[PDB]
Amino acid sequence: RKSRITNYPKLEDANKAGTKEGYKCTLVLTEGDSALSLAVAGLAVVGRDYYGCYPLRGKMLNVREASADQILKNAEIQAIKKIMGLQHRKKYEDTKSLRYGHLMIMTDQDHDGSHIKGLIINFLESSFLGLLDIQGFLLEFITPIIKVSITKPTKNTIAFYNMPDYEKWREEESHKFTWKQKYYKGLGTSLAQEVREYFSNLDRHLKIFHSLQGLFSLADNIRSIPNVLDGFKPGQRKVLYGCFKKNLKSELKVAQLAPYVSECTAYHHGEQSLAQTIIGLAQNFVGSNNIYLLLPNGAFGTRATGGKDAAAARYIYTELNKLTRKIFHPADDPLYKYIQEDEKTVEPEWYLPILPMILVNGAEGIGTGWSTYIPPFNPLEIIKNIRHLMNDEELEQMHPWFRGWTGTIEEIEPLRYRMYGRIEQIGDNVLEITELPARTWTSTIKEYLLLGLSGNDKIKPWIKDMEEQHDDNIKFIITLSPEEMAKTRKIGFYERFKLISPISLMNMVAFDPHGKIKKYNSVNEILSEFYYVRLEYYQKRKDHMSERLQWEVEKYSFQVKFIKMIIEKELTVTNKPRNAIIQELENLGFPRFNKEGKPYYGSPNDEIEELYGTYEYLLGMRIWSLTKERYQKLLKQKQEKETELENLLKLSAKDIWNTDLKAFEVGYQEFLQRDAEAR
Amino acid sequence: RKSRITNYPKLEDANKAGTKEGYKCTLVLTEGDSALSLAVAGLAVVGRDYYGCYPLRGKMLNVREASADQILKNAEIQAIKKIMGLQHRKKYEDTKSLRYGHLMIMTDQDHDGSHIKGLIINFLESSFLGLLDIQGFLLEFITPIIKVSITKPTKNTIAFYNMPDYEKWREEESHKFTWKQKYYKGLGTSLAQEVREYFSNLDRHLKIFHSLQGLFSLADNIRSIPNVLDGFKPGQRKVLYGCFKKNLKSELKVAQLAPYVSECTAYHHGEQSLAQTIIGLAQNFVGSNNIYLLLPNGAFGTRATGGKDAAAARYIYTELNKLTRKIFHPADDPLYKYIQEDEKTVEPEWYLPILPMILVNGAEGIGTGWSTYIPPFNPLEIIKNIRHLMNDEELEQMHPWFRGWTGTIEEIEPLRYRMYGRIEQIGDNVLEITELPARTWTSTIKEYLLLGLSGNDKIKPWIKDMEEQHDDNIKFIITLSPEEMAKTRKIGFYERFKLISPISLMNMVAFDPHGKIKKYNSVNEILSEFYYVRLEYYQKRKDHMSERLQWEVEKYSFQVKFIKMIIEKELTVTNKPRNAIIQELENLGFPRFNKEGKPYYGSPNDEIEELYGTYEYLLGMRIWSLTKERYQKLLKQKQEKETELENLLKLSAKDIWNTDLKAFEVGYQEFLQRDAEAR
Repeated sequence: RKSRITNYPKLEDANKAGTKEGYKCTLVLTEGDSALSLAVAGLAVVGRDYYGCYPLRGKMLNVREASADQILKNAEIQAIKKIMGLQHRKKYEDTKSLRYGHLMIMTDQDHDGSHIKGLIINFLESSFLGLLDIQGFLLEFITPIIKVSITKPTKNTIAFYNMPDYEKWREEESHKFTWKQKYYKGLGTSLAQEVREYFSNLDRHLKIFHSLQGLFSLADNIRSIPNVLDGFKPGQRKVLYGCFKKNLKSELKVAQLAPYVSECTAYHHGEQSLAQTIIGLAQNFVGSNNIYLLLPNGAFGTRATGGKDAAAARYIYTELNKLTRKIFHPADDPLYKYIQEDEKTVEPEWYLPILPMILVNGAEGIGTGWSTYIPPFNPLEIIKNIRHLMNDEELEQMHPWFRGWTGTIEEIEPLRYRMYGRIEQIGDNVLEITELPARTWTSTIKEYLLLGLSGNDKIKPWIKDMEEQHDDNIKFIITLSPEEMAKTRKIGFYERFKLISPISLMNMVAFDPHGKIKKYNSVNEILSEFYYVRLEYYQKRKDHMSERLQWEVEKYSFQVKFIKMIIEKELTVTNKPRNAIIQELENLGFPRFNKEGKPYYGSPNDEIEELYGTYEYLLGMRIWSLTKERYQKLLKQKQEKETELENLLKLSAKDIWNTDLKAFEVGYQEFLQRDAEAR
Repeated sequence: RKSRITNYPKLEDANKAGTKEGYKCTLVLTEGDSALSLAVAGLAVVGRDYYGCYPLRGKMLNVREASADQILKNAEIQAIKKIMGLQHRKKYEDTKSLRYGHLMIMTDQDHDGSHIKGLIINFLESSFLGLLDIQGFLLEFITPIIKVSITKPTKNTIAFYNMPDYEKWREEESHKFTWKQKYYKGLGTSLAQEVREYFSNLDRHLKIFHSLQGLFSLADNIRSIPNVLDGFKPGQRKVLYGCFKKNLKSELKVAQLAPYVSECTAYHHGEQSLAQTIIGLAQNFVGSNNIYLLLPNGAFGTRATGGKDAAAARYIYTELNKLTRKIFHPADDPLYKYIQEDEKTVEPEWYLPILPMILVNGAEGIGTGWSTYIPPFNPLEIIKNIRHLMNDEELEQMHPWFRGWTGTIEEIEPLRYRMYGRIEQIGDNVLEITELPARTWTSTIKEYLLLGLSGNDKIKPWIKDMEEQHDDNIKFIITLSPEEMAKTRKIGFYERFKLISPISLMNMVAFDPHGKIKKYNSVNEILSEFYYVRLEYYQKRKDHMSERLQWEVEKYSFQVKFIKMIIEKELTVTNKPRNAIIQELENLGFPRFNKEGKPYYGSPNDEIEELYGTYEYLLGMRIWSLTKERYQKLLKQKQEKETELENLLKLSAKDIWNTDLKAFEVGYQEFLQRDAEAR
């Protein structure tokens, strides 16, 4: 699929330019005649498959400029655009929609005098500077600072382009070879060799940068609709589970996190997809996550664009939000059903936080046959309500709520709200917009305020002038003609400034506890479903804990019987073989105990492990444990452990749940403080 | 102490140029008028204390050259020499003897067109290119590729000069700040800001590079004369001891090794001094160490110069020579007397290798009142002789010997030899020199062959022509006039080519075993002194080993008594308090045992540790050890350990020594193979 350039006769297009691989192509722009020859020479070495070349010739005499001349510059810019496939990528995106993925400039013969480089960079900077940020989008031919030749271990040469590289090599590798350096300023009038070297080098590098790309009904809906309970979709669950797996207590790049997460969770989608998910989980601008479980340590996206301006995976870092473990309590980990794939086991079918994360953060998604949208709600409300269900009291009603947001929400019909921003009249014909309805991005407004200012076609402009003094808030100051101000009162200030947006609860759908796609009919319907299962699982947690305690109590009990039976001579071990002494133990009823501390009481015959245990807990004890103080202590422990077991059993599932909710409430106060403080 | 420049009117000398700190000064060389103004501007920011400036103006029209003109270049070079203080440092040295420690070039206004840079580098390369290798001796003004501004954590800017630096920062730090980049090509006609930035940056860097400098009778002789026994001087002993301390089984830079060695051995001399010592210990060219204990992994110096051409400490690496531990046997470490300083303990008073290292490698040194020189000898001879002393047979005589060398040695009077290289007449009037007397450096010959070729004053030239085809050997091919060839037969081929050097044993001095400065009167006098002490220490080693075995035998013995006394009911522990049960143990005679395994038999009263021990070896045993199989095993171990002890006691000190010599002989065969193989 070759998009082809027809209007530019002087272009020598790459064979793959404008195709699926166009992003992998470099368009070599040359300045003046000599630059071109050199380009061509470098070109011969690398092939015309991934390299295009277009010349912008000229020069003339002097370095001067006073009488102007831009008919040229304008058109030169046009060429680069058409040729590279610009005006074809949406700002903030990546390189895929372009004819060329790079732009190399060749400036030469005279002083750097790149009337180009300046212009190129300049225009790049005021037109689609988002490109200008991409790794090595912009390239420039430069000659090596030092060349190195190696005689022995093998036979090859190394070209360095700056001291740091040379120096790091000299300190870390030089010693492993016999070599001599060759400071650069040993050339006549032929950069041909050096341009060939540059290209050879560049191609060798890009061949590596670009090698690093890091019926349908069920599959889609699964990956597209969240599971109520934890509010995740498989992709997010894998990240969370992954973070819990390696202990995420200190940051690491999201680009290092993604491969780890994919590895341990056999993710079948782009590593780029995961990194995106990690970023989503960490976003914290007003209108994203009410509680971000992942901490955005870097440019993770900003309110102005809704997070598409997030930086690249290799420059940003995340970590577990300190609060995340107070929501997804570690004590429930052993209760989950970890899905099996090949011979691994991955993330749970679902997690069960102490509060319905699906209502805390909300969710949105479109899959085949099914669609969803649940706005976010105030955690503090969710809790007051979980407590109502707990004390069997009527549930209070919950209305969408956004962290850090300050507009106002109003319910019209149940299941439907209208969300308002804020616009005051600060002076006779000067309006100050101090809030936008949540999820309405700061730019989408500016864009529209700009179209009503410099009224670009469609229909007549209508703003005298607009100013933007955004601090960490939103403050657009609008000034209108006495005639337009009064026209806005007729249509309505909020409606005209697009300061209203609706919130529909008409489509709250998510997989219920047994994989079935359900459409809930109320916040409260969702909260209850969750409450019942969560309550059950708190029982499951209690049981799991009491059982370990039970086994401990059992082990100490038998250690006491044993020592007693020995101390007051009813059991003698002094001599007699192994088998005899272990069988005789089985007969007296003493259980074996494996390494997890699980007791076993049956016949260990046939093929006999860790499946049964041993009497190591008895015979492996020290001689010291037959003495008085030790034995007394042994009894003291048995009793303290029995007491520990009782005490636990005296707590209701709800007692525990609430012990957890409280802990969260504390941490959530801290979380909100820290979150606002950084704003 | 300011050496002052008088003949160069246009020089603006640094206030500290030509002083003790001259090495810390940068002489900014400028090209053309505009370069100078810019230099001056950069100069204003950094001060004239450490920066000098000299202009080489000119330009003219074109880029052409055909009719020549070098009266200029010649003199321009002269200026740089005088000004920098060149012709004043001996090749291979360092920067200390110069007026200026750096040379920065400022090239500007036109195309790089540095008629200078080329010339500068060129002349640097064919005159004292040793300088050209020093870290940042040569500097060049360059403009930043990207500037970065930081708003928040603090407030500062960062200038990057190459992608790698920017990129490493972007990936490792960017995320910790709010910042925006600023691609460079945003300037009018004023590099003034950029030149100020460069200087500011450069000064900031050099202020760090140069901050990193890493009666007398007793002190001197101690640090100057080796101790026979190990053949070291305190400095070398500290390095060896240091290497033994951290386990040197994989390489690390000698610049990382030195600080470690100094730290753990409280070295009171320059870290630069140590690095030198480490290098000396690792050298392996023909004529250095017969056995290098430290492995030279990098340019550690070459035969051609006698090792002064060694690279810098930060680029080379060492490690323990695999054989080193077969010479300095680990089992003797506990027998040494480790000197105490402050509250540490350092290296031994001396080490005691299995063979007199002082004869293997030899030594040389000059201190106050005393002087020394002991050539190297063949390890294989030293051993045959140690064995003679062992079987009480007459010692054979030993003559100096060099590893990898191939000349010939002849004794004239006892205590004096003449060492010959090798020179054959390969054709009628063509001589081929294939060996130089050991310790006669490949360059000192070439230098003298060059003075006899292009007979530079003194007296008439005498070689028709000379060729140098050195592979990993030495091959100077000399061609002489029929008249000169016959004149060389009169003076003697070897004498005329300087192919003879004497080796005097007239001054073999080193500290003897009790610190006294002794002058030995024979190789054999030295070998014997050593033999007697080494033999004693092998006894000491035997004792030390037998004692640990004894204690093991003692411990097992008492464990057996205990279990027996319990199993056949003569001792009961089942109940009774601690104190009672431990005192009753003391009465039965059972010793306590500390953590090193040393038994104690006395009353542990008063202030009672690790000074006495406990009965943990008894009571801490498992209940399992009272059963039959365990007890049987316990007896089996006691017996095997008793047998182990006996067997050891059946070996004479000599038996052990020889078991060690043999191990060495194997490793030394491997060492020689590996050493030649790499040549």
